[PDB]
Amino acid sequence: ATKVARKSA
Amino acid sequence: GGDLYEVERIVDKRKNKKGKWEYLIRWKGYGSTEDTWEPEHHLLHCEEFIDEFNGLH
Ligand code: NI
Repeated sequence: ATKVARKSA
Repeated sequence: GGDLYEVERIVDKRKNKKGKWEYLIRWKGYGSTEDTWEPEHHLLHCEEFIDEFNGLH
């Protein structure tokens, strides 16, 4: 996967 | 160690206490108020956005 990221609280 | 969202660009970067990069992410479909600082390991192949921010082109 590219150009995505996990997002934090 | 989070849900995946599409990244639009990288707004800023900085070093954490352990000397590794963290990036301020602009999330596609969201405004500046929702930007978050994320460590490298949370970015999945965002090299293009990192290069754009550093000026490599
Ligand atoms: Ni993590």
